[PDB]
Amino acid sequence: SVQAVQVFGKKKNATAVARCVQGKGLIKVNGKPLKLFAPEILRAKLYEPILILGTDKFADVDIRIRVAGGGHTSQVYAVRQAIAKSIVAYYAKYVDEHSKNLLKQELIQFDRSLLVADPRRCEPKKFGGRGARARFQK
Amino acid sequence: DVLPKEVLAEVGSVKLFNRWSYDDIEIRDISLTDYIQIRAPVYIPHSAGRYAVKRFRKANCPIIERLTNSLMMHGRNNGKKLMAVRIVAHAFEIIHLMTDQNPIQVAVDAIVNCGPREDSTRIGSAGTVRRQAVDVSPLRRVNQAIALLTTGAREAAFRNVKTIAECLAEELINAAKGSSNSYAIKKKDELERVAKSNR
Amino acid sequence: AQCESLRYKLLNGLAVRRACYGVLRFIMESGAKGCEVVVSGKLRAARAKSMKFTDGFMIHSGQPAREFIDTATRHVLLRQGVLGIKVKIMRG
Amino acid sequence: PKVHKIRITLTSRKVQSLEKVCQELIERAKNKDLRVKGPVRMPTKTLKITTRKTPCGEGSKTWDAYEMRIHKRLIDLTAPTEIVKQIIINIEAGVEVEVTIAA
Amino acid sequence: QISKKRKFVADGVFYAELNEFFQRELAEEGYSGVEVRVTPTVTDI
Amino acid sequence: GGVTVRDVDAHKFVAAYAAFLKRQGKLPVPGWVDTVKTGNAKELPPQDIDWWYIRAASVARHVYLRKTVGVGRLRKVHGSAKNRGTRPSHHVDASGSVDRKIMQALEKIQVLEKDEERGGRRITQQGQRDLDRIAQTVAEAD
Amino acid sequence: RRGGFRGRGK
Amino acid sequence: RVRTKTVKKSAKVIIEKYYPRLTLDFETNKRVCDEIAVISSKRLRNKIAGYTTHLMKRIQRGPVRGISFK
Amino acid sequence: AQHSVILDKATSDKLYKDVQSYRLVTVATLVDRLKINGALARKCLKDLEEKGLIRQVVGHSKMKIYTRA
Amino acid sequence: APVKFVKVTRVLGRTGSRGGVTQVRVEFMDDTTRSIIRNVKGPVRENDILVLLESEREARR
RNA sequence: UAAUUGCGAUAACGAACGAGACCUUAACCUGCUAAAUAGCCCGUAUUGCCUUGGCAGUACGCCGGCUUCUUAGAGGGACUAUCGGCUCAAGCCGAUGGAAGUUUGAGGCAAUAACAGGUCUGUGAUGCCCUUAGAUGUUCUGGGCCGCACGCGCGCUACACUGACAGAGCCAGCGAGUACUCCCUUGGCCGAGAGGCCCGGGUAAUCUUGUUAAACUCUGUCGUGCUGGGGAUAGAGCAUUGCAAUUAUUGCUCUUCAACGAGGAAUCCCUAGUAAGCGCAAGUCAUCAGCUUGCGUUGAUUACGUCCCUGCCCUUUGUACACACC
Ligand SMILES: [Mg+2]
Ligand SMILES: [Mg+2]
Ligand SMILES: [Mg+2]
Ligand SMILES: [Mg+2]
Ligand SMILES: [Mg+2]
Ligand SMILES: [Mg+2]
Ligand SMILES: [Mg+2]
Repeated sequence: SVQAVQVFGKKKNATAVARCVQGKGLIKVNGKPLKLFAPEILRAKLYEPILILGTDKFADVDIRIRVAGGGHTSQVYAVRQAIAKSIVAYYAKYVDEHSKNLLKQELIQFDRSLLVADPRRCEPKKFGGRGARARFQK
Repeated sequence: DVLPKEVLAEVGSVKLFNRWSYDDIEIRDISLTDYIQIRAPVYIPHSAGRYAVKRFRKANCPIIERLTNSLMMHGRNNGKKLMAVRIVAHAFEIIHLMTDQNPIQVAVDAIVNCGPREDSTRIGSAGTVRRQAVDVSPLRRVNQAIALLTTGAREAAFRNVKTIAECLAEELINAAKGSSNSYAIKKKDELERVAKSNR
Repeated sequence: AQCESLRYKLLNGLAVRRACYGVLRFIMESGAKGCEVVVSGKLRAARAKSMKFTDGFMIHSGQPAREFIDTATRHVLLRQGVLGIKVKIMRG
Repeated sequence: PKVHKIRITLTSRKVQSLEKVCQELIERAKNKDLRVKGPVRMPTKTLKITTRKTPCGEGSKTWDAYEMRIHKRLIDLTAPTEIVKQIIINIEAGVEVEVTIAA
Repeated sequence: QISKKRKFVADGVFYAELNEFFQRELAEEGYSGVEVRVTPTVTDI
Repeated sequence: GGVTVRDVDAHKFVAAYAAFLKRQGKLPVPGWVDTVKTGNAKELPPQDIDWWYIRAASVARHVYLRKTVGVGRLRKVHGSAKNRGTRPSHHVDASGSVDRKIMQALEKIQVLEKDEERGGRRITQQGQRDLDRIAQTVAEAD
Repeated sequence: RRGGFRGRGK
Repeated sequence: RVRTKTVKKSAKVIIEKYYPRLTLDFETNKRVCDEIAVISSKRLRNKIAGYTTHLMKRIQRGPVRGISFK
Repeated sequence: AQHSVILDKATSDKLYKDVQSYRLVTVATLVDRLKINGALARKCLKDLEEKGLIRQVVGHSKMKIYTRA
Repeated sequence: APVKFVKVTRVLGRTGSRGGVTQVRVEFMDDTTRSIIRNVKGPVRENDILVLLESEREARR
């Protein structure tokens, strides 16, 4: 039937759920186009998974993503992490892996973080983060 | 369509920074390689790396973000990489216009020339100093060179009509050659001179 | 139950050591692997002191101290003052 | 015999008894040929209280935080009103039950 | 008609009241803990 | 091809719709301009003269993106920090009358209507057609 | 100016 | 990574009591231990199986002082 | 220390015969060597940009820099 | 000054009152036979290269 | 080896505490069990653009399907599974599957013997003494605990262009809420502002709440002048809370516009989601946070050492010290 795959990406507190449906080469983010949803200087941090791979490999793929929670850079890190898994899951499931293996190896040699998440959270303590109160005379 | 027309010019060629290339790297000396990492190009400096877990993880790391990190100090400028990345990129744009060479072409020679080769060590002598005048490792040399350039820019731009956008830019071109009128050289010559005296 | 039995032994005239020892013996026949009684206060002197009686195994560290250990404490009034008692028993 | 779409709410402090309560209720209900809806998983309610450990204020200043966890575990059924009376029998201590006809 | 969250403290204080009263009254009779089972319109101790 | 609201940058679009609304030049003003504080947290009035028109237009942009919104929501959306002096800053909301009347006047222009069935104000059929027409007027203007 | 007491010698 | 006596006593007794039916593979030791032992913790179950499979590596290559499997 | 907020012919004449040789022209440069106020310098940037002698490299709301054509 | 380049071949513990100074065995990387002993302030790996202005001075131990 | 943690030699053998073991939590499980106070897809109805099949949207289904996201249970795997370079052994470092192997991270609990340490002002826990009807008991009115030539501590806003001001863009989490009297509060109207009036929802994954917070980003004004940085001090006017606001409880409007250019001898804290910057929730509360306990956004320079100062542990050694180098 219809060709589709579902992926999700996570960050510290930013969740980015993605729907990959066989389409015609259309990319839209959070409703907004790719021109808008990012800070102005970090919009570059969105195009690398596309430019490193080539636009010719996005012939019949459509992606719709909803992201929430966290901060601006958490959201952009969630979407950049979600795109790699969406494309590799669609190619692995629906087409020959001759593309998939070269996509995966070339992308991970450029950056390993596309497939694995970075675990970092905060630690509670009874004086603040890691520093205590001032002491009188040592 | 899906890509901007600006980046479409460079996407056909090999991957590089949009404004400037990473080819034609300096041939000037040795013993400073293997600690400056340029084999993997990066578009924007900003990156959430894992370089602060082991000892020498910072040796394999792009230089540009390290400069951005050292550029932000003195309490107020904590966490503002959005501001820092634009300022550093503009500084490379400013330095590009005074010299046809690549901004990284000038920047690498700037770092490689402003690194001290000797330093004085503190050995206790019951109130006196037995300064042995030890040498400096290359990694500490580049680490301190970055600090000198950043504190020089911050001190110069402090309480001055100039702005940090070109205030940072002017040291890189000044330090590219042996001008001797920069803050980094002011600290550098004093350190070798005191080591020379205290040998 | 032993805590009130010790209470009864202390209200009527009787040596504190003998009453506590009787408690220690009374624990053992039931099948407890260990027991411990702590008595504090003025041991016939102006200065106060404390005594400990212990038998069998003992745990101090883990969270099993909250459930595997049964503990109790009571206050007893005397003609001249107050004496404190603490009893712990571990049941297998 | 008119169906009323019953719903019963549960609350307790401990967690193990409620799970086997629902485990026995679902089997007690399926065999009578009643349309049963699954045991949805309600969020756990965590509550915290902070107070000073020391009772006098002398020495260093240190605090301790007590906490408490609650589970709800809602379940619903479609059946007449009289049938659920004999289906909610044999409950043990601790677990309280509240019935809502939801007519 | 009160919320469950406030109810769970009232029944805990109710259990504490039973324990404290039994310490102050039945200490001679070998008191060792109690347990309360609540049922609609009737309760057991 | 066809374009919509999503196809244009919000910052440049709002300037374009303010220029478009200049040409009609008919929105009632109760004289509140140049005297209101526009917000407790704020301290200076806006320099630009058509701040009332860019603000009324911006209110219509956000109501275009939300399904039901009221004065309280616009009250706290436009709030910011206030310098209370030597105390640390906090978050307080903007002025209420300016934001209430700037969108109360927007009803009679046939841009958005009441939502009394559940509350608030929503966008109307022919009201959206104006922003839709200006979407094509700006999109291919590039 | 001059302090005594505690541990000092010679 | 230093193991206390509790694991040590169990490892010697299991190794000497049941030598031949079990081999150098760790996967087998994990599922074998609980039928022939009463252990209240999964992590300790991993602890005993993990060391016992390392010990059989030295049993296969020569003898160890203090162990005499049947 | 104080600069001039108005531009007279005595300052006008330096511009149209000197701006052909500067590599960079900025607000800092004008307040530095032209001895003019910063607001007047920013005006000097904007009136002179439209006559068609200098080209934009990068534009921003806080600082702007211009070079030769 | 005829500044020369030298490379480190082995590190032998950390000396000094505060561990700032390090003791290494270096190789002249121009005459592979020659080898002397120097002191270094920063972290050192094998095959690292250092720049030496003067070699005649030798350090303790 | 983080450890009296072990390998082993042995006039010692076998045992009991502590560490560990243990418990909660962050991690992870494209399986099993399920889910309209949780979601997704599917089918429709259906607004606008472009017709186009299309795109941005909105509504319905209550056995249309799913659970992939989400939740919560049971058991999985974490044990280094496997592997490299050392060693007979105890043990340490790295890689691949894996998010991880630094004990994955951080906590709770945590030995014998002790201090003339703190508390009779927490307790209807308590000895002795004292006043007990001209009361040290209880209670009502008013004031005080905040009173100011001065030295000291824990903190907040600042000494500006790496800045201020004005418009626009726009991203969280932990929590809290209705009585025998109104508790968080949506929507509508009036009101510069603080506030006032009128319907309505929520004993709460349903409503407040998507808590669309701050930081931050774009476009403009100001231009190094203690100035548009900084807001101490004081006058006038308008409001809510409480029985009662003066030595104003607090808030709002206009005006007044101090000191303060990175701070002497000295001195505190800290190893990755860490320091610092910034805000939010809860507590005490009719109202007031510059306080504490937690929660989240953005997130760094240098080291992965040693016992030099100031301290801790084991052995040998010296003593005229045992209230023990005060
Ligand atoms: Mg904390
Ligand atoms: Mg133990
Ligand atoms: Mg201890
Ligand atoms: Mg009194
Ligand atoms: Mg002033
Ligand atoms: Mg408060
Ligand atoms: Mg002697």
